[PDB]
Amino acid sequence: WNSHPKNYGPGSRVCRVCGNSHGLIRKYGLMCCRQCFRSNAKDIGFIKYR
Amino acid sequence: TEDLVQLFPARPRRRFSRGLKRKPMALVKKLRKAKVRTHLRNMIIMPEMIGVGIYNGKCGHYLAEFSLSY
Amino acid sequence: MIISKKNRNEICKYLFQEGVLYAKKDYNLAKHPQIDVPNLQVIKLMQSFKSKEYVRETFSWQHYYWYLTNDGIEFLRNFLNL
Amino acid sequence: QHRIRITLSSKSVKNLEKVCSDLVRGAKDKLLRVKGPVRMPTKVLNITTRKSPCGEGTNTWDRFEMRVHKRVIDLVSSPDVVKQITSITIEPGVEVEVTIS
Amino acid sequence: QISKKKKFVSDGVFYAELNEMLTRELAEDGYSGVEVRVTPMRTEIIIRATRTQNVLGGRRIRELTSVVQKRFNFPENGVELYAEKVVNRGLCAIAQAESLRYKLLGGLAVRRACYGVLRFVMESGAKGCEVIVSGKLRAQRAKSMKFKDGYMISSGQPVNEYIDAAVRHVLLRQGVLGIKVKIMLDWDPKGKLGPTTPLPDLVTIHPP
Amino acid sequence: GKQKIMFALTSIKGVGRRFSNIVCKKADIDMNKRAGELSAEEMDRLMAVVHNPRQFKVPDWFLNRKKDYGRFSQRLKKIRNHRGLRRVRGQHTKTTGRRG
RNA sequence: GGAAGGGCACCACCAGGCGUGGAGCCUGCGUUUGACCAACACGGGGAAACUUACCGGUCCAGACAAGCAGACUGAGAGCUCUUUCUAUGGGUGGUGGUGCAUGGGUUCUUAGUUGGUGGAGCGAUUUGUCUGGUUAAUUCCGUUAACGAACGAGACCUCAGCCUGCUAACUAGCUAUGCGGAGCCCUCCGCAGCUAGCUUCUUAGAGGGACUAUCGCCGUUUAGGCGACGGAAGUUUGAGGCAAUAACAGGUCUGUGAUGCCCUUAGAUGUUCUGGGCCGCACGCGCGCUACACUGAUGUAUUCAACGAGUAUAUAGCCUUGGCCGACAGGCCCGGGUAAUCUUGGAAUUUCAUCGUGAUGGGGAUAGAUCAUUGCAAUUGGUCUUCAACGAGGAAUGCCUAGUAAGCGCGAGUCAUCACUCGCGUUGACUACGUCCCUGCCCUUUGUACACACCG
Ligand SMILES: [K+]
Ligand SMILES: [K+]
Ligand SMILES: [K+]
Ligand SMILES: [K+]
Ligand SMILES: [K+]
Ligand SMILES: [K+]
Ligand SMILES: [K+]
Ligand SMILES: [K+]
Ligand SMILES: [K+]
Ligand SMILES: [K+]
Ligand SMILES: [Mg+2]
Ligand SMILES: [Mg+2]
Ligand SMILES: [Mg+2]
Ligand SMILES: [Mg+2]
Ligand SMILES: [Mg+2]
Ligand SMILES: [Mg+2]
Ligand SMILES: [Mg+2]
Ligand SMILES: [Mg+2]
Ligand SMILES: [Mg+2]
Ligand SMILES: [Mg+2]
Ligand SMILES: [Mg+2]
Ligand SMILES: [Mg+2]
Ligand SMILES: [Mg+2]
Ligand SMILES: [Mg+2]
Ligand SMILES: [Mg+2]
Ligand SMILES: [Mg+2]
Ligand SMILES: [Mg+2]
Ligand SMILES: [Mg+2]
Ligand SMILES: [Mg+2]
Ligand SMILES: [Mg+2]
Ligand SMILES: [Mg+2]
Ligand SMILES: [Mg+2]
Ligand SMILES: [Mg+2]
Ligand SMILES: [Mg+2]
Ligand SMILES: [Mg+2]
Ligand SMILES: [Mg+2]
Ligand SMILES: [Mg+2]
Ligand SMILES: [Mg+2]
Ligand SMILES: [Zn+2]
Repeated sequence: WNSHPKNYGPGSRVCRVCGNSHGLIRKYGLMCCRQCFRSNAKDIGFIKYR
Repeated sequence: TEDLVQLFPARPRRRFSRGLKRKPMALVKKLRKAKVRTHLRNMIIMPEMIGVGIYNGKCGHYLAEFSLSY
Repeated sequence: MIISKKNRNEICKYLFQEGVLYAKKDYNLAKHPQIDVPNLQVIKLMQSFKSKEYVRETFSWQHYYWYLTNDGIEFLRNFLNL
Repeated sequence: QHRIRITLSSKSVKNLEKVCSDLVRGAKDKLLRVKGPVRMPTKVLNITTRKSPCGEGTNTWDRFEMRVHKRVIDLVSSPDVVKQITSITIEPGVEVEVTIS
Repeated sequence: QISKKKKFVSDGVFYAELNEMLTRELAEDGYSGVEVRVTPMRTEIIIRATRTQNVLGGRRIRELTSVVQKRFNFPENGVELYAEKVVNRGLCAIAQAESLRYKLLGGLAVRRACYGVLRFVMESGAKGCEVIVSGKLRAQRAKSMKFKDGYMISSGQPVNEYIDAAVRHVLLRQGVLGIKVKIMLDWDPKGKLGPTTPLPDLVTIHPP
Repeated sequence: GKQKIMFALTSIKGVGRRFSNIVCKKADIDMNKRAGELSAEEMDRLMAVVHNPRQFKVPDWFLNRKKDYGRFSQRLKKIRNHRGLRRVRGQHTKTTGRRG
């Protein structure tokens, strides 16, 4: 059971909101996929300026 | 087993210096007791067993040479 | 799913004394975020009480949350025979 | 005695400016020398992401951008009067930190 | 210790998590946002609801106060959580969003439900309103149907503070219906109604 | 013939720019003259330097044929090796390989 | 519409700048799949393990609710051993199908769209929404069976461009002095002066500055346009964000504990691991990297940026300073920074020379030998040797008008290790400032046997 080392890689990190193993943004420790992160950009505080 | 890895190429030197897992000594014990059906191919060949068969995924070097799948 | 008596006792004590439940969907994490119980056991036990109307659920961002009712506390008293 | 440094961190310019002026004037009430206010260089967090959930369509990227504003105040006074001055109310979005300087 | 950037991101994602958790529990009461403040030794998190007499039930509020204390590893006796009443139910976009969701789920015709919501928002005093329902209403083919009136701006910076918008995905018997509600707010200089600033196209004149 | 000894010995196999440099300067040989000027009294010195690298203090890593399968110095098909049989480098050959 | 007029556009042309298609390279499409101007370095899709949806054993994650030390295998995984799970009723998971059941585009970057009352018509519908002159604009002036209004545009917001004005700076600087360094003074480098003084230089805030005002001409004496001085700026100054109605059976069910139906629901289409595969190659195409050299390679020696990012302290996971060792790749010690403090002291180009027009020192494809780093397990990086095609590229073809194109690097995303996309800066021009010839877009008139609307 889970014998393979999951110390890194997409097998250990999932989107905090949805849970995808792809499109994971990690800058500033966001830990979420691009779709979910773009959905809640206003909620986080990410607002367009230019 | 120090002189052999000393004149072995760089990759065997580093890999053997980096340590070994349990399945390696399980394999060598099985081989010496039997004196070949495992899928593992990441054992750098030492002169111990000079004297085959690996699952290809469909049916001074590693065993990752004869594991041809297609 | 098979559950030991002591583990179910510990889950019940946690549910009673601190009547708020949260969990993370990671059975590889062999310790529940507060109590040493593995996550799978408590999650499956709670899913067992789910159909029993004793607790109500809320799932947000891969996180289980469970909220208590009068039936839950009375079930805890009945099981513990307090 | 025992100079005290207060740091004011926020994302909104108006709240930080008004609270900084308020705190500096409150310090001036007690007849206290204040070196500042010092407007710390604003730090910008920039992120770019693809709008399309699936890569179909022409690639259009949105550019979220956040600003972090900061001010710093040094007051040559006992810490107790600094706590007394900062004990007054606050507005949302501004974080206050105090350190021995 | 933790750097400022990571902390700011953590509070942002934490507020988003709090919003998502609370919006999926107060469906029977109309969760309408949250205000979070950090006073010395206290972290206040006040929930908003159109119906507040049912949020209190006040033991359940204390359980939801312990929720953030123990789920997010917050310190005890440093976090407070209460409930509050909406200043204007109609003027709140999400309030009418889940109000329309409840109305259509109960058994009312969708058309009549949006006419009722549309009358209610003008009862509140909105400059203009717009309700868009997209999906399959009766037929297999999906359609988009709109009811709009009043002032309805569509572009520019004023779109993100002079309007209040809400979008919901109501799970119906035959599928999922997408609802959107947009409300224009007038200029209230005090700021209790909508924005505290006038529109660029709105200019007032003092008589000579 | 006419090329400078700096790169005149590039032509002979086993020697490139680096070994040519290592030999034209370890025998204390002039460098700003062409090979046509070079005569027999220094050709023997050049061949002595080239043929005896290790004895001439060549840095041990400089030798190209290093530690044969067992001496530092200047079959794959038969043993059934993936390197001898085969691209061995493991390349995305979906597009390339159009030379025949 | 291969009809007549008016207007606009480097995803159109004229006049050019670079290029692609020709060579090698790597990457996608035509051993999981989606996608056919608007697919083809796209799914942030640079897959060693998972990601994984393609191809051995394994648990039930079947909840709720009639009945009780031996051998094999990769793996004492499972089977011998231990021990007190069922027959349904049904639920969860499904990256399984359905994007034609649904919910949540570079049509159109153009200026367009629609009510209320009124007028005309039996009616579909029409006027308002326009002769004309302007504008980037349905922008405005006017004309007027229309009047008065809603969107879009404009207005708005962000950044840059100017301020010897203000606010104020020991986590930023400027100057003088004092001390020490060298050739009293003078040239000169470093260190203090808890105020030597200041914010001119950097930071960040409130503000100001430009509004076409003046000059001339043109136009109607409007709307406005052209050329002038001034000014930092006379293009709304530049560049962006937002951006109306109506649709596509455009894309996505493989992002979503968004979801309806069909299908699996236990020799499971999920789940856990092992291994492989997506990386195939005789072949066609698509986006970029490296060149064809002497305006250059190579070797010395001057040296000028911005953006951002950077720790759990476990000895120590991040940025790394410094010392030591090592040709290089790499290793040990002193440590700093949870940050304007520490990293951060931050290339083409430019004097000098060997080449010498030769597929040559341009080029380095491809190979072998070798060391070490990353990773649990081999990817990359060091040294030498090997030195392929390639001597400006047919039909076609794409981008661009000013600090722009073009050339050179830097940072971030990707990341246990490995760089295409998003920004940053450096050097820095030719032509054009016109047009609808082609490719389109918009409006008016007109013709129509089309209305799935000329691919009719
Ligand atoms: K994703
Ligand atoms: K081929
Ligand atoms: K070409
Ligand atoms: K592409
Ligand atoms: K759709
Ligand atoms: K009408
Ligand atoms: K001096
Ligand atoms: K979707
Ligand atoms: K589905
Ligand atoms: K070569
Ligand atoms: Mg407007
Ligand atoms: Mg606009
Ligand atoms: Mg050679
Ligand atoms: Mg073009
Ligand atoms: Mg253009
Ligand atoms: Mg041309
Ligand atoms: Mg070219
Ligand atoms: Mg090609
Ligand atoms: Mg070709
Ligand atoms: Mg592919
Ligand atoms: Mg790889
Ligand atoms: Mg696998
Ligand atoms: Mg994968
Ligand atoms: Mg288009
Ligand atoms: Mg449009
Ligand atoms: Mg009428
Ligand atoms: Mg200044
Ligand atoms: Mg101005
Ligand atoms: Mg379709
Ligand atoms: Mg899912
Ligand atoms: Mg599966
Ligand atoms: Mg390949
Ligand atoms: Mg591209
Ligand atoms: Mg040079
Ligand atoms: Mg510089
Ligand atoms: Mg060459
Ligand atoms: Mg070459
Ligand atoms: Mg990529
Ligand atoms: Zn997600």
